[PDB]
Amino acid sequence: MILLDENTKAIVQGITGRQGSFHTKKMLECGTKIVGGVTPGKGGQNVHGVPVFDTVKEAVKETDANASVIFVPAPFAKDAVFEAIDAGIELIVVITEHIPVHDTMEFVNYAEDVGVKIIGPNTPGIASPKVGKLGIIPMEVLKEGSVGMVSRSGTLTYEIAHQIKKAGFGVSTCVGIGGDPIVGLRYKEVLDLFEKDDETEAIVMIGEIGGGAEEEAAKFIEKMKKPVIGYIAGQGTAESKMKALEEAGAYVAKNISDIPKLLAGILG
Repeated sequence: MILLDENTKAIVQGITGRQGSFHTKKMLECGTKIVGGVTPGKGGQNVHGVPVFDTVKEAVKETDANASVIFVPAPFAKDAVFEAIDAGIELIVVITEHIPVHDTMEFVNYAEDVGVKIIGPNTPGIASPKVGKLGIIPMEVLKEGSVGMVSRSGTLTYEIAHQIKKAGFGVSTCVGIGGDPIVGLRYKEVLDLFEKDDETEAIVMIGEIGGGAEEEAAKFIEKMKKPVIGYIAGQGTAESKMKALEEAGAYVAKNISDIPKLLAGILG
């Protein structure tokens, strides 16, 4: 029951690509333990000091990596995820957008049976100020703290994170579950992980209209020990989600400005 922590040793698949190289630089800059990269035919090289391997198996061998962040283009992403799963990697963050849904369904199914954690696809990833990030989340809007954040949106999450930080609060772990129709870990799994994360004292759950992801997580919130603040953008409907969250015991923020106010009441 662990996501990103001090024991994380990650590899970057698609490390030589433009996006992979740039984000590897930014991940290194915030202290992320990136121990290797993978790009067929680039073995032996290095990107921003990180050693490149031709395959995940080779990379895992020399580094004992237990996590991977994937930037591989959509047509080749499924094979990259299977490669990471085949190699024993337990946490796989899939940044790539536009992966054919049947491809995603295949790797999400394989991973769940094996017990691997897939974050995404089409997600900015995960960020934990204390140890770094796996993905593209802007660390400028986060500072070390005890607020756990889970969302399935992009920009909105940063706007909210910005307001939270400006109000003086820090984040333990921020996780984006992804914006595609089929994804890996859902709200419930992330909330469960937050419940068992000593670094997390309060949770900010960000949703929006459409789907039933928030409604399904409401069931779990009912038995959670840690306080949950819920915010739904776009006020299946926003009202339906706010009602389900409120009935489950979550504290519903009507406006983003209410989130820091509730955190002040909960955390001081």
